[PDB]
Amino acid sequence: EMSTICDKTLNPSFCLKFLNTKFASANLQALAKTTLDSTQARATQTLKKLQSIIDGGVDPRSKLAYRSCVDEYESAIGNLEEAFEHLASGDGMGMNMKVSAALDGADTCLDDVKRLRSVDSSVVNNSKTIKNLCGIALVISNMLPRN
Repeated sequence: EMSTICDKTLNPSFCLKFLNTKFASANLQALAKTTLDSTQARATQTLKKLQSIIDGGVDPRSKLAYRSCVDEYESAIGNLEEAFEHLASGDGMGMNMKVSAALDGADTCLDDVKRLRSVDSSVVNNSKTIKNLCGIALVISNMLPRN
């Protein structure tokens, strides 16, 4: 669907590299966007939900862990958005850094809470789902051009 074009140029070799580069980049640019969004959405849901759980009241033990998770997710949501800005400036690296940070928040929450008696399913799943999502975004951020 691109060779059709390139073969008509006085320099197809150039064309292909360009059309394939810009196409790849555009593609990565889109997968990051969707991965980050899915991630941001789930982090936002888990964040409200934690804030709510804390509101509804829980034992001192669970309160503490759910409070640590809240701080991890507020910190993660900021980092995911920042990472989006780096994806935008084409700064895979800062993006990676930001995605890592976010991932660490999810992992730390996961750990602050996997030990609780009857943890909130939701918090747990979103936390693992988000670790997976950050995983993807981390990879994609590494494919971005650098000098």
